[PDB]
Amino acid sequence: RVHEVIIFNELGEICAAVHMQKPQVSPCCNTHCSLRNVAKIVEQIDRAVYSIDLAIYTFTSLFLADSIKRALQRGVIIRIISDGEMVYSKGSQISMLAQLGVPVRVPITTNLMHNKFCIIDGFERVEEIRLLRKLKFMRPCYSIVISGSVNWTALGLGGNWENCIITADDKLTATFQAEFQRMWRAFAKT
Amino acid sequence: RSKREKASRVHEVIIFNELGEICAAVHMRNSSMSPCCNTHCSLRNVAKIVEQIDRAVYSIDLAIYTFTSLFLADSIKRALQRGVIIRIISDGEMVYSKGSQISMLAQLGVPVRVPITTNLMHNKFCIIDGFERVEEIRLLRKLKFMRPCYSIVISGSVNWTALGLGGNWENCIITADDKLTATFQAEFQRMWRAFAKT
Ligand SMILES: [Zn+2]
Ligand SMILES: [Zn+2]
Repeated sequence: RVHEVIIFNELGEICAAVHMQKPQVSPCCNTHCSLRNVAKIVEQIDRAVYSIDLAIYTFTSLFLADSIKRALQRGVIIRIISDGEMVYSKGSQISMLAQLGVPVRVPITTNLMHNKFCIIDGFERVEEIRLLRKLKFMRPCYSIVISGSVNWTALGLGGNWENCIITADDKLTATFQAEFQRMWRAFAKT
Repeated sequence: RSKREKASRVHEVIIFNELGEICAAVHMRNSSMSPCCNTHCSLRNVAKIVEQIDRAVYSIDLAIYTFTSLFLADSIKRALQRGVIIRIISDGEMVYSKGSQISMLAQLGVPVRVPITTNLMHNKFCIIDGFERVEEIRLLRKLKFMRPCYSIVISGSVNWTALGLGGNWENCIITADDKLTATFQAEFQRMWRAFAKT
């Protein structure tokens, strides 16, 4: 199953001349290709069956916003937790997603919501959806978490030294999903 | 049963949140004469991080955006005194900040490298006794063996901040997972060679 660290660094665009539903990333020889890194994140979103719970500090990426928009159109249930200062700042894709009907919650606080992760089809959350829809069987799926230092922004995805882990590890995915459920109930609706 | 032993090694997510200090009074009462029942105890979270640093045998390679915590800096100094080789990669701007402990550690002889760019060095990971690094040290010291050790990586959104700059929602993973520790150690090695002193 999936289990790798995505590394962003200064070599991320040395293959720019080659690259010159998104992104569409033609093959290159650059191990550190930033476009490939973004594509790997999008691919996990493209694979979401039932739920995506996203806790993020800043989110401006068109490619990533588009992948979430497609998940909505497939019937995936999306919830977003963010920082109240950034959540509707200029360029925030969270504004756009809220307009489409995605629920958003933020803490009332002077501190920063800097806990950045996305849990796809978390077991606990898929089970909750199963109950709320009164179903007995679900289509096959498995939990995936994406988490690390990176924000879904121009600098985060196309400039900074950053990393994120993508993993199906049962213990990690379960812990992140649990903290999302806890934050969801504790935070303020927008 | 050897594999069970490996599986019992650290592999968990440390989460800081708004409940990190709800147990403050419990600790104070303890102190007047610590354990508490708070799952989210910020003091326990910090202890768990320092526990890994205190176990370092040979190397600590730290790639960090901002480092203002005195408590964590002291754990690094203790490791230095045990003979651990410490290296620091940081952000080119934040390394100049007043609260930064990097300057202090530099004065103790810790080498520091930063990128020469505008963009942020926004990694926040620490590799302890990384296989590729400990083997490098063995070879450089022309030794035929090393003491027992195993790799641990600490990484996430957590910055090593002074209490006065804390209270955020943040996480970090602490794991001995072979694939994860190897990948982080490899990027540290690469950045070390790529970057510049001061
Ligand atoms: Zn490329
Ligand atoms: Zn406590």
